[PDB]
Amino acid sequence: MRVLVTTWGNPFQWEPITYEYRGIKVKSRNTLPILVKTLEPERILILVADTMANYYDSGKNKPEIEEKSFSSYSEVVEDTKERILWHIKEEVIEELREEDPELAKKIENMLKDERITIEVLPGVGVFGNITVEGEMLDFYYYATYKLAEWLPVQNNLEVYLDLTHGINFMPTFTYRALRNLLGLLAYLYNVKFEIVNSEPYPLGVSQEIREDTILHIREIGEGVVRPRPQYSPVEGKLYWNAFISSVANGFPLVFASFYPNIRDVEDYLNKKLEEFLVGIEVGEREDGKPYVKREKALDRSFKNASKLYYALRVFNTKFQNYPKKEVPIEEIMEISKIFESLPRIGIILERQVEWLRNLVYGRLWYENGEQKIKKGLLEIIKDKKDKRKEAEALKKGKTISLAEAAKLTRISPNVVRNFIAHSGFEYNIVYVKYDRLSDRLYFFYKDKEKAANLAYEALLYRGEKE
Amino acid sequence: MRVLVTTWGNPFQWEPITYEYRGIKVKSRNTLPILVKTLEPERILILVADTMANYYDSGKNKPEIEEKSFSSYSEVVEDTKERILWHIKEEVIEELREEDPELAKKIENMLKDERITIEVLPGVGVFGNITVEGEMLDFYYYATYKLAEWLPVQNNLEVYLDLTHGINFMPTFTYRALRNLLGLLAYLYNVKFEIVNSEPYPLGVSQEIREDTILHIREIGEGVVRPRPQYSPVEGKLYWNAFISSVANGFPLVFASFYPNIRDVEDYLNKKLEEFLVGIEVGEREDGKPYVKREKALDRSFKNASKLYYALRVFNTKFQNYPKKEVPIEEIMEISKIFESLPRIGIILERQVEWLRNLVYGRLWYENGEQKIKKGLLEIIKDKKDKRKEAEALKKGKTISLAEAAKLTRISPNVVRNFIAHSGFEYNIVYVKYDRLSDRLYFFYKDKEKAANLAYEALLYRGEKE
Ligand SMILES: [Zn+2]
Ligand SMILES: [Zn+2]
Ligand SMILES: [Zn+2]
Ligand SMILES: [Zn+2]
Ligand SMILES: [Zn+2]
Ligand SMILES: [Zn+2]
Repeated sequence: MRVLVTTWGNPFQWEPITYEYRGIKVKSRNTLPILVKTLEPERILILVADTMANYYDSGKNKPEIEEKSFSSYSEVVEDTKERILWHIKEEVIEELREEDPELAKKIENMLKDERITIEVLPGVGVFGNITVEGEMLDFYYYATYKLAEWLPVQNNLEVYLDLTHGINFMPTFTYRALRNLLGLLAYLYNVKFEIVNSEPYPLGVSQEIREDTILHIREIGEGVVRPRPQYSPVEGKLYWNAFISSVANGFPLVFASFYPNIRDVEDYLNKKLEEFLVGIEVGEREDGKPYVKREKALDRSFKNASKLYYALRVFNTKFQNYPKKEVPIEEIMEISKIFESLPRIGIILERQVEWLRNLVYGRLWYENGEQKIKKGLLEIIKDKKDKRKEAEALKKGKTISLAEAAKLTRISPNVVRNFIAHSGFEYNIVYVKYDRLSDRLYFFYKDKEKAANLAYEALLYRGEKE
Repeated sequence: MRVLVTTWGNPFQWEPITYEYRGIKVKSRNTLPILVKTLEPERILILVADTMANYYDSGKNKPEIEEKSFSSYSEVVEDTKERILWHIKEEVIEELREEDPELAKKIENMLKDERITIEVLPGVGVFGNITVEGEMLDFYYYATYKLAEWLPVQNNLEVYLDLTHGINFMPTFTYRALRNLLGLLAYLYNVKFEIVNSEPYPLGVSQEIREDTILHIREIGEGVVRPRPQYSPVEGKLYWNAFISSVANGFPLVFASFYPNIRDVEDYLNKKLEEFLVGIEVGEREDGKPYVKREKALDRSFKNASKLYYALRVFNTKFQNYPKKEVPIEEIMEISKIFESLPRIGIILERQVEWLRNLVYGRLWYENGEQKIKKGLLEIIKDKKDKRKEAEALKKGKTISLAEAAKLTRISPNVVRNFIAHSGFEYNIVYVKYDRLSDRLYFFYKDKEKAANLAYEALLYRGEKE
């Protein structure tokens, strides 16, 4: 699938110009036509700022919507959308009817379906049409949230990000939010991330020099996305962080054990978001214009939470039985196969995980043509002769330590390091239990709290240099 | 140390406004004053684009420099600097004499020393003062080069990046180039990376509403920099890539063995750069204005090379005996201590490296109060009785394999994976040699070519998911 995300400033300030891209040339005020014609996206998200609210050009009498008086940020948002929607219908499409009539119908139809959506984000700025006061980071944090909801979850996803019409701080914020999110999608699926940006609109030049000027849509993306560990906690959410640490460092047992319920996070976002919107005062400037003042701000936890929200949407398409406190070696392998995307960690897990597979089944290997082997908890439990207290306890279904498991067969003072080294599989805290009804060996954290803290700590952990 | 990097568009279009930041409020057309006053940087790099060349406002008669005719990109660059330098002396400082006279002298003096430097980068744009044609990425690639030269190499470095006056594509490109470079500095030294960005200049509003508007300098940085593996090769430079792979994955032997000579890369940059500038045609538009046309473009290798250039400046402050083909276990530990910054890899190395330290010295450890031990190549070579052919060959100073070394004591079909797993320490290709004059065990790659290829491959390597 191919999707396009594009940041827009003030569309009513752009004049018609010809855009070139991959051999194709389409004239418009917006890049959208050339991008839709060249790329043929299946979806399009348009990001604008509430600083667009109430905009009106008296000399060009556009957009053809009256200036209003607002009382809630709710109206402010819907009004902004109305005007941007107008520029799209009454200008983008309209003016295409004389340049590429088929494209106009294509954009016209995409606008019918829910192919293209406009979203209004919190901005900053004192303009002739409105004044918006608040924290700048709000745009960024909310951006991460919006992308967290809209963004697809599929294999071979191609995300094109057009920063052409982005105006102040918008570009970098959106670029950062998007690469963070796509970086999480890359743990399971393949995805390309391209950034497009057209050359600058010719300024202060003769009408003759402006008509010979054709703007190139440039590709400046990073290409194939590689997953990247994001050490981004959510204040006051131990378990979540523990899970966040597992996706960052690769802790299979911690992954399954603290897998958060997407609705629990989804509702955290909802509450924090509601507390934000309500802090938004909607008044009136000296000159009668709208005055939006945010007295509450979003924090990085809201951003990290939003990130967690997208990760879970990516993972939930492959794991539904989690959280699970007692997981079998089979699922540990599944979970471990996720980090294959991050070679260094997946390779660390493959060995560590095979070892754990050997505990349960036994180890069959060769040394110089010779043929040596060892049995696992599985066999020991069957053999009626084994009277070793560990196998005794295990045979009854009693809980046995991972170290105790190392004894029935063959297998530092800085807990965090060792915990990182062992991928969360500490022989002190990881236990085993045999269930006869299901007929399987289960691994689990006996000490729920300390497993999470050790995990959490391994997210904030930083080696020593100086 | 504290340094500031700030992107500028067209300074002659900005009007005076009051800037607030960390409780401090300074009025100017530029953010530089407020940033110098609040931060007190020891250095300042100002990034501008050649699209500033020949700029002149007829109504404000500024800058007070004539429009010229150019024949070489060399003049174009020096002229741009002249005008930006002018805005700084005749406006920034000048207008401060009536707002904060002490600050003016401070900026005046910093301009005397080489505290602040202006650099001209390749831009894109058709303007009333000049037309610049070329690839947009050139700004980005050259940016990475410029930062590679200017940027300091020290512990506790604080880089502030002001994107406030950045205009089109400049911000994101500079943000990306800077985080890549700082990310390499973080392998050895601590460094903070903050991004500052002022709120938007009030547009289309009454003179009364504009005077009540105070712009906030906002901090939107990432804070403490964490080193990040950069899989960025340089086409046609096997050895370099092998070294690049070692800094990315953590291959101590590969690090010391293919350590490139900084001058060899420095000269690669010089040649590629010269071939770029020479492709820059400097002509004249229909309207008499300057016409800069780049017929040659920089490629990502130039960027990656520039990155390699900065990494070497960071590493050269701690390693001068490299490249070294025969390195002792002592240096392997030094090299290994670098990745302590990236916990997951450093922890992988600590074990793998201690093992290699045990080969040379022997392993002294305890099992249940009991006291077992083994001897290393060191001791075996001393003991006159050992007649084992391996110790025999070794005692004569003959080359022995790492596997052969595993035998004299105690210690898949996908070569790349295993090579990654073993951190480049394959028992097949890593050899040992004892030198009696120096009295030390040396590890080395017998097959120079294949060690580099396997390394290189491990940079392009990607696990399997679907
Ligand atoms: Zn013409
Ligand atoms: Zn209030
Ligand atoms: Zn341990
Ligand atoms: Zn007033
Ligand atoms: Zn030519
Ligand atoms: Zn192997």
